[PDB]
Amino acid sequence: MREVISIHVGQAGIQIGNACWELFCLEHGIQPDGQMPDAFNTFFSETGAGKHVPRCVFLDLEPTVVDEVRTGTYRHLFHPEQLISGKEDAANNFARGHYTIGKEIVDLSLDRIRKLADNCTGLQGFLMFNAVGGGTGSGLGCLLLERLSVDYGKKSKLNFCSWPSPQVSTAVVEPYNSVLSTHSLLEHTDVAVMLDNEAIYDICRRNLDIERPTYTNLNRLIAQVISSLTASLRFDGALNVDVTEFQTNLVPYPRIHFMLSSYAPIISAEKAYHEQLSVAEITNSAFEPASMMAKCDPRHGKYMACCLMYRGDVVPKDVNAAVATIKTKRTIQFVDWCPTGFKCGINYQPPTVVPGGDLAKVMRAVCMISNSTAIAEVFSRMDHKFDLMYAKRAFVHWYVGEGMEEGEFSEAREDLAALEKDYEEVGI
Amino acid sequence: VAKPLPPPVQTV
Amino acid sequence: VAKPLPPPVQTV
Amino acid sequence: VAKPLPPPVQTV
Amino acid sequence: MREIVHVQGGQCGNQIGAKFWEVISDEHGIDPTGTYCGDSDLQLERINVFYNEATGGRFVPRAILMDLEPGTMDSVRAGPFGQLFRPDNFVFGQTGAGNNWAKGHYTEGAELIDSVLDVVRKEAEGCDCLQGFQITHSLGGGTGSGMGTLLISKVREEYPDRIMETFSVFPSPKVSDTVVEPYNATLSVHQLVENADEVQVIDNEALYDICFRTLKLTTPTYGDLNHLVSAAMSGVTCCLRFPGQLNSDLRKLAVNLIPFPRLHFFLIGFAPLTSRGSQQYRALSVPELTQQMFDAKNMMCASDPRHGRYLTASAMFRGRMSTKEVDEQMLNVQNKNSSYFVEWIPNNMKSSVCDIPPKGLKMSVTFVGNSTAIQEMFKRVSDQFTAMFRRKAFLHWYTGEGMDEMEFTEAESNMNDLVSEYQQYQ
Amino acid sequence: SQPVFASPLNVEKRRLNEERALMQAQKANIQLPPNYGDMDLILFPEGSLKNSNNTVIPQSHLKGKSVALYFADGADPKCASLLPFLLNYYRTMNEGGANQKIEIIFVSLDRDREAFESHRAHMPWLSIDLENPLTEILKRHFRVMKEYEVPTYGYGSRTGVPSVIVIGSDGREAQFLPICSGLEEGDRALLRWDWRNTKFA
Amino acid sequence: PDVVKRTQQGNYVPVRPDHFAGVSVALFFAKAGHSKCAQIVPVVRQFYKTTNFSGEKAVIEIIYVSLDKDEQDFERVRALMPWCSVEYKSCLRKKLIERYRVPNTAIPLLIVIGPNGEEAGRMNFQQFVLQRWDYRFNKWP
Ligand SMILES: Nc1nc2c(ncn2[C@@H]2O[C@H](COP(=O)(O)OP(=O)(O)OP(=O)(O)O)[C@@H](O)[C@H]2O)c(=O)[nH]1
Ligand SMILES: Nc1nc2c(ncn2[C@@H]2O[C@H](COP(=O)(O)OP(=O)(O)O)[C@@H](O)[C@H]2O)c(=O)[nH]1
Ligand SMILES: [Mg+2]
Repeated sequence: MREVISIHVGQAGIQIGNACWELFCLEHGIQPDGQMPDAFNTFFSETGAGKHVPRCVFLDLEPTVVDEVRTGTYRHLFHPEQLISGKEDAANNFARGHYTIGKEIVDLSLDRIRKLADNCTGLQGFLMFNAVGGGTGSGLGCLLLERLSVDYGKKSKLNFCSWPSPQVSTAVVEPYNSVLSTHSLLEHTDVAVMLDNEAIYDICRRNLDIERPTYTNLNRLIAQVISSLTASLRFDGALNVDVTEFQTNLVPYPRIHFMLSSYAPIISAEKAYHEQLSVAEITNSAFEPASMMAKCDPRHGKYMACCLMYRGDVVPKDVNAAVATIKTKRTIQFVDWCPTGFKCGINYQPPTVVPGGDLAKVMRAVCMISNSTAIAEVFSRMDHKFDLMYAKRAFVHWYVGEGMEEGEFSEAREDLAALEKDYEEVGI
Repeated sequence: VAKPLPPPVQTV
Repeated sequence: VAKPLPPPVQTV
Repeated sequence: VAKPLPPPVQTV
Repeated sequence: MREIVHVQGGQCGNQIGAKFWEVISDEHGIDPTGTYCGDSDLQLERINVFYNEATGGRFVPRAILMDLEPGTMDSVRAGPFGQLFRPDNFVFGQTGAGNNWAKGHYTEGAELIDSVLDVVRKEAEGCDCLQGFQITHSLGGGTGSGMGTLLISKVREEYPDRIMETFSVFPSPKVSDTVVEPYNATLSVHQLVENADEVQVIDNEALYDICFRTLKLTTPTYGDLNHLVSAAMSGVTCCLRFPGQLNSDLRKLAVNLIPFPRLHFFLIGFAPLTSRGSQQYRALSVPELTQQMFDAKNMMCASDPRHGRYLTASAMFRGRMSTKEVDEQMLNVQNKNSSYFVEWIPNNMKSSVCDIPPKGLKMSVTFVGNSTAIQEMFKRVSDQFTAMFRRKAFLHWYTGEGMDEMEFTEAESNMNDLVSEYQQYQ
Repeated sequence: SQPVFASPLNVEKRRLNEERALMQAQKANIQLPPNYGDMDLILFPEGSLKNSNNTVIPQSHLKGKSVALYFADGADPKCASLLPFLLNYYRTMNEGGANQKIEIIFVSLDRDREAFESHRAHMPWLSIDLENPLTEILKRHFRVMKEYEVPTYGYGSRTGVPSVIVIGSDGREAQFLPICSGLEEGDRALLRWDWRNTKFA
Repeated sequence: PDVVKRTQQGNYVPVRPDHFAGVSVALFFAKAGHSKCAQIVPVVRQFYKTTNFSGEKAVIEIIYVSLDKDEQDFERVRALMPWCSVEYKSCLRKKLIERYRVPNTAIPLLIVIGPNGEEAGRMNFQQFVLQRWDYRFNKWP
């Protein structure tokens, strides 16, 4: 009946989804083969006798991650023909992933989610995963998002884009791949959450006290906030909040739907020794400005909407006390046209940690999704990088050879500036 | 890699 | 060639 | 060093 | 899958590419008889990028030996790993382009260009969808710079949208052989700028600086000299043949390294490079490797980076190493050397990580850089050129073969314009 | 199966457990082959572990404490730097408190009879003798190679010498302390030991 | 009897013959030093590790047959294959190579068998191919 489907594009979204569904596989007790030795229906289908099968498509025009997952230990978990892979990469071109080498693979994805969606009736939304700094992560995921919008207009398209860091780059066309895609992603998705690199990179610096993890270690840190966001759907709770109520509560005006993320506590064996982890300081550390997943410092920010999802043995008799100390706190400012901005949820299931990983188990946890107006600084550094490229017509010589003609860069420029200028009347 | 299953503790 | 014969009905 | 604990005050 | 077809030309090129197949075959686990040993799926899951199955269980490389002197591939056959190539990919030469660009491009440039284009098509469309064309050649020789350049023309006019690159060596500043060096180099660099997607520059005595100072070698050889250029030659495409945390493609490099279509000349380095006195006490860590890409003595090209600014630099790391001090090590080298970088491109440096280290090592990196240091070599061959025209010498034996005076003049009207668009961007 | 299958401990583990399950089935409905949880193995034999003054102890003394394998040898200078800090980590956690929280079992790569004793005399915790076949079957089982000498069954070496790991009850890998891994932090990974979780039961 | 041998370092343990209950048994024919089987013997190890040892129940099991020209050559390939084999002095090796019509280039083959011993499914490697074998086919009573 009510079920959710995930779409991953780009090798960043593939590696994020790999940590997502090792951890959901740990969470529901299913095997990497697929057999349990009725909450599993919301992510899996009972395909025959005892097999629980994940609902996904894995898109990447660059095939070396798709066939490497196929070679990997999770080969019977995933159905081999949603792991459709292109012959060659879009090569960090928003042009190539959207016109030439996007067409022969987008029809293989759309006829696929057709048979995956109608497994049930009364479906809720999409967990879209993409990297915006790349070519087939941006181009193919936005190509997909347009066709999903014109086919299923009654869904909650929930996209988690990995926004590029200011200083950490790993690319140089990422000013172009992000600005030119925000035009065609703003009016097509419904809920978006920023995930900058270096913000979560500092989170595992000071909280986890590892100098130097790998990419997969932070994808496990991401998989925690993927988990408890949808753990209300999976497991029953004292006060459950689902995907379909995000439009009612978390988004004030339909244009502004770019929120943040936070998880607390993100700790290890050193930290679990010496602290009680009670709701009072857990929501304080969740609202600590350096635990934000996008370098969004809200000291010059201006909050409007907020949703916290606790899990574990958490009682609402101190949840109300926890949010009361936040409202009385002066360092956190909310906006004058909402009397309250907090919605709290509680799930009975405590989180599970990956064995051999870097999180120790915690009886209590929280994921935090807030809409603030300090999203402007996330896109104003992206403003500065784009026009310094575009001052002397930089890098567009192959964009125009593919189908990015002159003009859509400039109208994407005034719509990013329309997104900047959208942030201050809603702040005033 | 292949990872365990957390124990389903009975009637918690 | 000589294929192995299937198992019979479980006689439920 | 790991200093020994005192007796825990034997009272009535 | 996607397969790179390799073209190997000139006496210098046939020795460079022979060591290329000598270093790729033994790192992929293939014996010179063609069999495999190594019992690893990582070495085998992508072997079709460079090899082809022969329905005998052996792998024949997709390489095209091509030359007009018949002794160069005679030494390839006699050398080790010299029984990999099919004899049918070989095209021979008997008259010989004798250190002469003009007779290697036109006179014997015709009766062999039909056959080496025959051999490249049935190595091209025999696959499902090819990827690119790597070409190892010289700009100092006659048939390595003329006969291979006509091959560059004929491949693109058939295949106009595929990537291709040339690992070409260049004439020497200090100690120069094959005395028509600017004649061979500059008549070829017109075809290199209008008809090649990447051209990567190698200088012979810059490689001599590698073995002298950063290797502490007394008398190395062409085996080692081509070995340290085949380490970076391996590194530019090993991330294609292997998986990784942040994988990469030749076109992945191409889109975000070349800013504008006419400048695509690259500055290739490789790290680490050790001696007996540089292997035992040396930490092999990523901040130690940061300084070896940005070291002028660790550079395979004569162009001093301190006399220029890097337009766009990129690195291809390999090994068991964290991806982040790839990038804050690339951030602090950008911040301390801000005056060594161009200012109007934010975050110039590109990073990519392959999850297979070079064989026998623990970590390495292959540096590729589009930089405005390269005009040092482009102006010395320019004014070595201009000394050979104000008194007309050595080119009457070009005009006798068809190379009249018309095309030599715009060979300089595009060469000084090439370096003028270089200097007008700084 | 955990951590690998192609290990000499696991090949005798399922051989003895399937022989036990089928002599029970022949004596007496059970499903073949049995599960991993139904597969129970006595990991350490009788005359294997010993302490200072060299008295043998059975496996049953290791209950209620966190047991850590220590793959090391005296010739490696990384082992020379790690050893005094592992002495001080085995120090502080173990006087501090009311219970014997941690315990280390040592396995050696020393190159004869004598070289094991020299590293033994500077070491107070438990160790097994290089003569018995237990040392090298553990050496393959947790996938440690100083250098490729014994041929592996398709598994590349995750960890090199020195390597300290923590184990569970049934010979199960808990987490690799990354002194030498694909990560490589030196002399700091010791405090990653989580002694509530790693239990020998 | 003592013809099929489970691997063990120090001494080779003879596996008890009713080990194969409930699993799909696939004969793997190969010859050491042969070029085609050089890239097939690692990827058939790949399916051995991933498929069988993902769940607690074992689903596949592979018997090794050698066409080798040397007893020491057989020993150093048996020590590389993580599945069980047959001894070089056993009757069964030249009984099965004669029964299953595999001559001494067609090599390697995989032949899944049944409990009655006769042939159940054949596939070659002469050229995703090896995936076509399903472990639920030859469930043994
Ligand atoms: N969260 C997360 N982000 C990643 C990961 N790997 C890469 N990225 C981000 O992805 C951005 C660019 O995307 P790519 O990794 O190149 O993948 P892509 O978007 O499909 O682009 P292509 O390279 O053309 O395939 C980089 O700026 C990184 O910040 C990862 O493992 N996890
Ligand atoms: N790195 C390297 N350079 C070479 C080699 N052989 C020749 N050269 C250089 O190439 C120049 C001569 O080019 P040549 O081999 O005659 O080209 P050809 O005309 O095509 O035969 C000389 O200046 C050498 O420095 C080689 O094996 N390796
Ligand atoms: Mg990609």
